[PDB]
Order: sequence, then structure tokens, then C-alpha cells
Amino acid sequence: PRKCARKTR
Amino acid sequence: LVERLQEEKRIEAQKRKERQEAHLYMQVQIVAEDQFCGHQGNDMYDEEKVKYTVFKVLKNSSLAEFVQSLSQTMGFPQDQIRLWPMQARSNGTKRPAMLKTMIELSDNENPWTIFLETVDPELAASGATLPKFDKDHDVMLFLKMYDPKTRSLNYCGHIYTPISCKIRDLLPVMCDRAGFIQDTSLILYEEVKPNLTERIQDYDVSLDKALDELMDGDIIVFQKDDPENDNSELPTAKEYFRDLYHRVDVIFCDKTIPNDPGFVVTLSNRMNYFQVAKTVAQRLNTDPMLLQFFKSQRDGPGNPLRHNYEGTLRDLLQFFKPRQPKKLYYQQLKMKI
Ligand SMILES: [Cl-]
Ligand SMILES: [Cl-]
Ligand SMILES: [Cl-]
Repeated sequence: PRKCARKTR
Repeated sequence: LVERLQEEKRIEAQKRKERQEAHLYMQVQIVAEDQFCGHQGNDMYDEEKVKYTVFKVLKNSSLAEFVQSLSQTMGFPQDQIRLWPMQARSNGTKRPAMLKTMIELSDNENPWTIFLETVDPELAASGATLPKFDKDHDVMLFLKMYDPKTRSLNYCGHIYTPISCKIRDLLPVMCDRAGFIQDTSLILYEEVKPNLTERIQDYDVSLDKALDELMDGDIIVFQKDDPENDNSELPTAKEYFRDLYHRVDVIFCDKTIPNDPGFVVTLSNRMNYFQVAKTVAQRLNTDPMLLQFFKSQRDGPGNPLRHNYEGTLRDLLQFFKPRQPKKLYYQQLKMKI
């Protein structure tokens, strides 16, 4: 499992 | 005069060399966890109220240089600190992010602010150390406990956990940091951004799946499920953050008392004339009718506000800049003649 690299909302 | 007139030339000489050089330098603002305690708002601290350690650093200097200057200045070993640059995001949050020239690392930002994790010097005196962090398999999270009785937030520090860990597996720690018994029933939220506080329903899934858009510096808010608080004015963290989003502190100066420092009233952006007037009256032990408010301009009272005004407090305050302290002038009218 992984973290996202950037938020988008 | 003779040697006095040389020093006035030396000062203009040194102060102009510094004016020219100042583009080569950048501010780095170091903020420390102790500044997060007590913060009642969104994200980790108030930009305005927080206290920084300030570094003047060559834009093209290296990180290792900074770290060294840092560890030696702050008094920590180089391997007992971790840097978490603060990152302003599109969604209106600023968060610690993960971590060549300093200026390129700051993404051209200046002042650059950095959350400096260190070990508590008290706990390090008894063998505590900087926990390691698998930048790929671990995630750093921030914890807040909301108390509906007092309607307050209580910072509960941070944690390092494997991303693959179940939400349920973190409950023991939240319970403990909050001073609650193990297996106390908790309601959990992701503080996403201002006015968005999403409940976490499935506790039996990994952190990757439980929070939307999982990143380091994400914030989980939790609270008891105490029945005494259904009663409360803001029963949940969700409702608390909504109240907060629409919240604004306004300063009221009596135009007739020149230089009146005024007093601060906490209002809502979605109030109307009646609501504004009535609140301010209850503070002054007077009738709303007897209050005339004046619009905002310049500095000084503007045109008089008419009591049939149909707008909102937002509308009245829409010409104030982010850092500008929100003030409105009023005055009192006579009861009889
Ligand atoms: Cl809204
Ligand atoms: Cl209201
Ligand atoms: Cl008129």
C-alpha cells in the first residue's frame, strides 16, 4: 500500500 | 564632527552593500511541535500566533549545510532531528510534507517554513531516540481530540505507523493520549480542509483506504461517544469545524470615543443585521435600536449602515485583507429627548 503524491480536491 | 562625519559615510556604505546582497538570501522559519499544543483551528498552528526560530540562508546553499548549522544552533545531534517542510496546498491547507539548493527545495518559496521534529529532551535524557521512517511504507499522522463539553480541540501529537496498519489498531493510542480507557468507543474523522471533516466509517481497513488521498501530515480527529454531549451546542468535530469556518472576530470602536481601542466580538459570517446588532447590544447592556453601525471604507468610519440592510456580515467584511484585523465603527443613539 502507498501514499498519494499530491491532494486534488 | 570630523570623525563623526566618517561614521555617517561608513553606515551608508555597509547598508547599501546589504541592500544589494539581500536577493541572494532567504528566510527559513523553523517551527517546533510545542507550538501545536492548544491550537484550536485547522491544520497544526496559527500562522500569526506561532513563534519561529529564524535563519538567514544563501539561496544556493546546500541542505547538509543548513542541517549542520541547524543542529549545532538548536543543540541537537544531526541524526536526532527530522525536517518536514511546510507545504501550502491548493485545497487551502498547510501541512508538513516529506523531505540541491535550499531555494529549489523550497520550490522558490521564501520565507520557507519547516516543521522540525526532534526528540523531547526530557525523554532523550532517558534513552528516547528519533524513530525511523520508511518513506515508502510508513506514514506520519497527526492526532486531535475534540471535546464536545468544552467545545475544544486538544492536540494529541503525532504517530508513525505502517501504511498497511488498520484504523482499529490505532484506537488504543488515541484512547490513551486522550486519557481514556482502552476500548472506549470513539468516533473518528479526517480533518481534510476547512469546512470538510469526513467521518471514517470502516475501522477495519488500512490507512491507505481509510483516508482519502493519504499523505504524511494527514490529521485524524477523534472523540468519545458520551451521551452527555448529544446535549452540547456542537456535538461533533464535524459541526465544530463548520462553526469555525464561518467564524470571525470583529472589533467594535465607538466613533464618538476617539481612539477607543474597542472590544472584540466573535460573530458569524452568515449573520444578518439583526443578529449582528443584537449580539453587540447584549455586550453593551443596551437596545439594538440604539446602535448605529457604519460601513467599512482608508482608515476611519464609512457611511452609516441602514437597519434594513439585507446582506450578511460577510458582505460587510468583504473588503478586508487576510492579515487585516476586522473592525467596524458604531455609535449610540438617545432613548428619550
Ligand atoms: Cl458556505
Ligand atoms: Cl447564525
Ligand atoms: Cl441616504
